[PDB]
Amino acid sequence: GSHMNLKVEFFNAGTQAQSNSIYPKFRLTNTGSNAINLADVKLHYYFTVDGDKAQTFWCDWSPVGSSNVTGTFVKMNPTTTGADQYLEIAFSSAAGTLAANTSIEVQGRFAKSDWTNYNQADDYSFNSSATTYTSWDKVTAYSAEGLIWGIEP
Ligand SMILES: [Ca+2]
Ligand code: NI
Repeated sequence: GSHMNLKVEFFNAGTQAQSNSIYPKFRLTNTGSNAINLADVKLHYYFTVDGDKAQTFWCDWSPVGSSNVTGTFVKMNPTTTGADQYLEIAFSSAAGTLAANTSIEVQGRFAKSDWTNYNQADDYSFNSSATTYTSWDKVTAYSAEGLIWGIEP
């Protein structure tokens, strides 16, 4: 109809296989005519942790205000190919609405508490090739209604 009209594009800002950080960059576009409430929107980035440690997500930039964008880490259960964990990005109510036919970027990083390495190469959501925003079905997005973009592992 016209309520989950959220286009999701993605790329990795850093593509080193052995990397102490992962650098997800999303661009979300409201392709409908009705405004989208960002507070109900979640994003997932799926990966293998390569040595589990407490992790932190920082949103460095988003037009909606980086402090309104936060991340938590959840274990996949059961684990599967390319995915034993996911980052889940959420928006606060202060993030506001995304207008019809407008887009916002969500640029962030995450790392382990001890700054030890990931191997990005085997990560479900990792795009080793893209150097700018691409239509990527290996990250997912959600509204209040559930999945609205992508293929869960
Ligand atoms: Ca990995
Ligand atoms: Ni709809």
